[PDB]
Amino acid sequence: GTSSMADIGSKISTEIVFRCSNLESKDLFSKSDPFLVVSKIVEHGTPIPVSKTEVRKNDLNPIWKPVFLSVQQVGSKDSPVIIECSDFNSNGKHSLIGKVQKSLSDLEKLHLAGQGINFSLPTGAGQNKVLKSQLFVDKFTETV
Repeated sequence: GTSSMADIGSKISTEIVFRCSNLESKDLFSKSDPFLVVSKIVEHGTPIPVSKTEVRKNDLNPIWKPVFLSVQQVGSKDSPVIIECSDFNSNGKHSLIGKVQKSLSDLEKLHLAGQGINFSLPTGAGQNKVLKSQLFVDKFTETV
Protein backbone atom coordinates (compact mmCIF):
# COMPACT_ATOMS: atom_id res chain seq x y z
CA GLY A 1 0.00 0.00 0.00
CA THR A 2 0.90 3.70 0.17
CA SER A 3 0.88 4.26 3.99
CA SER A 4 3.94 4.67 6.26
CA MET A 5 3.66 4.00 10.06
CA ALA A 6 3.00 7.77 10.56
CA ASP A 7 0.38 7.82 7.74
CA ILE A 8 -1.49 4.90 9.42
CA GLY A 9 -1.38 6.79 12.75
CA SER A 10 -2.86 9.89 11.01
CA LYS A 11 -5.75 7.78 9.52
CA ILE A 12 -6.90 6.17 12.83
CA SER A 13 -10.60 6.73 13.69
CA THR A 14 -11.35 6.07 17.39
CA GLU A 15 -14.84 4.87 18.44
CA ILE A 16 -15.57 5.57 22.15
CA VAL A 17 -18.55 4.71 24.38
CA PHE A 18 -18.55 7.00 27.47
CA ARG A 19 -20.41 6.26 30.69
CA CYS A 20 -20.82 8.34 33.87
CA SER A 21 -21.43 7.15 37.45
CA ASN A 22 -23.26 9.05 40.24
CA LEU A 23 -23.80 12.51 38.67
CA GLU A 24 -24.76 14.88 41.50
CA SER A 25 -28.42 15.39 42.40
CA LYS A 26 -29.73 17.67 45.14
CA ASP A 27 -33.19 18.21 46.54
CA LEU A 28 -34.98 21.29 45.10
CA PHE A 29 -33.00 20.93 41.84
CA SER A 30 -34.23 19.23 38.67
CA LYS A 31 -32.29 16.10 37.71
CA SER A 32 -29.53 16.59 35.11
CA ASP A 33 -30.16 15.96 31.43
CA PRO A 34 -26.53 15.20 30.65
CA PHE A 35 -24.48 15.23 27.47
CA LEU A 36 -20.73 15.24 26.82
CA VAL A 37 -18.71 17.62 24.63
CA VAL A 38 -15.14 16.75 23.53
CA SER A 39 -13.07 19.84 22.68
CA LYS A 40 -9.61 20.35 21.13
CA ILE A 41 -7.15 22.64 22.97
CA VAL A 42 -5.85 25.61 20.88
CA GLU A 43 -3.18 28.18 21.67
CA HIS A 44 -4.50 31.51 23.02
CA GLY A 45 -8.14 30.32 22.60
CA THR A 46 -11.25 28.56 23.88
CA PRO A 47 -11.28 24.75 23.44
CA ILE A 48 -12.94 23.93 20.12
CA PRO A 49 -15.93 21.48 20.33
CA VAL A 50 -15.24 18.52 17.96
CA SER A 51 -17.78 15.95 19.21
CA LYS A 52 -20.94 15.94 21.34
CA THR A 53 -23.24 13.18 22.54
CA GLU A 54 -27.03 13.16 22.44
CA VAL A 55 -28.81 14.40 25.59
CA ARG A 56 -30.05 11.71 27.98
CA LYS A 57 -32.99 13.08 29.96
CA ASN A 58 -33.10 12.69 33.78
CA ASP A 59 -30.15 10.26 33.90
CA LEU A 60 -27.53 10.31 36.70
CA ASN A 61 -25.69 7.18 35.29
CA PRO A 62 -25.70 7.85 31.52
CA ILE A 63 -24.24 5.54 28.83
CA TRP A 64 -24.14 7.35 25.46
CA LYS A 65 -24.08 6.14 21.86
CA PRO A 66 -20.60 5.86 20.41
CA VAL A 67 -18.66 8.94 19.35
CA PHE A 68 -16.02 8.85 16.57
CA LEU A 69 -12.88 10.97 16.87
CA SER A 70 -10.22 11.47 14.18
CA VAL A 71 -6.61 12.56 14.70
CA GLN A 72 -7.55 15.86 13.00
CA GLN A 73 -10.24 16.44 15.71
CA VAL A 74 -7.85 15.76 18.66
CA GLY A 75 -4.44 16.80 17.17
CA SER A 76 -2.75 13.47 18.01
CA LYS A 77 -3.45 10.36 20.12
CA ASP A 78 -1.24 11.83 22.93
CA SER A 79 -2.73 15.39 22.85
CA PRO A 80 -4.92 16.23 25.86
CA VAL A 81 -8.52 17.13 24.97
CA ILE A 82 -11.24 18.51 27.28
CA ILE A 83 -14.28 16.32 28.04
CA GLU A 84 -17.08 18.16 29.82
CA CYS A 85 -20.41 16.81 31.03
CA SER A 86 -23.21 19.47 30.92
CA ASP A 87 -26.87 19.66 31.87
CA PHE A 88 -28.96 20.53 28.74
CA ASN A 89 -31.41 23.37 29.44
CA SER A 90 -34.32 24.31 27.08
CA ASN A 91 -33.37 28.01 27.66
CA GLY A 92 -30.03 27.11 25.96
CA LYS A 93 -27.60 28.01 28.83
CA HIS A 94 -26.29 24.55 29.75
CA SER A 95 -24.81 24.13 33.23
CA LEU A 96 -21.45 22.48 33.89
CA ILE A 97 -21.61 19.10 35.65
CA GLY A 98 -17.88 18.23 35.44
CA LYS A 99 -14.63 18.42 33.47
CA VAL A 100 -11.87 15.94 32.57
CA GLN A 101 -8.63 16.64 30.68
CA LYS A 102 -7.33 13.44 29.02
CA SER A 103 -5.76 12.38 25.70
CA LEU A 104 -7.12 9.52 23.59
CA SER A 105 -4.07 7.49 24.81
CA ASP A 106 -5.26 8.18 28.40
CA LEU A 107 -8.87 7.21 27.61
CA GLU A 108 -7.59 3.87 26.18
CA LYS A 109 -5.65 3.25 29.44
CA LEU A 110 -8.81 3.91 31.54
CA HIS A 111 -10.67 1.42 29.32
CA LEU A 112 -7.88 -1.23 29.56
CA ALA A 113 -7.62 -0.88 33.38
CA GLY A 114 -11.41 -0.71 33.95
CA GLN A 115 -10.89 2.49 35.95
CA GLY A 116 -12.81 5.76 35.95
CA ILE A 117 -11.65 9.38 36.17
CA ASN A 118 -13.30 11.68 38.72
CA PHE A 119 -14.83 14.87 37.31
CA SER A 120 -13.69 18.21 38.61
CA LEU A 121 -14.93 21.80 38.57
CA PRO A 122 -12.67 24.80 37.96
CA THR A 123 -12.80 27.06 41.10
CA GLY A 124 -12.42 30.74 42.02
CA ALA A 125 -10.24 29.86 45.06
CA GLY A 126 -7.60 27.07 45.46
CA GLN A 127 -7.27 23.90 43.24
CA ASN A 128 -10.10 22.41 41.05
CA LYS A 129 -12.86 20.83 43.19
CA VAL A 130 -12.84 17.03 42.70
CA LEU A 131 -16.36 15.53 42.51
CA LYS A 132 -17.60 12.06 43.47
CA SER A 133 -18.97 11.56 39.92
CA GLN A 134 -16.76 9.57 37.47
CA LEU A 135 -16.33 9.16 33.71
CA PHE A 136 -15.62 5.66 32.35
CA VAL A 137 -14.56 4.47 28.87
CA ASP A 138 -16.81 1.43 28.18
CA LYS A 139 -15.49 0.92 24.62
CA PHE A 140 -12.35 2.17 22.80
CA THR A 141 -11.82 0.85 19.24
CA GLU A 142 -9.37 2.02 16.54
CA THR A 143 -9.90 1.49 12.79
CA VAL A 144 -8.04 2.77 9.71
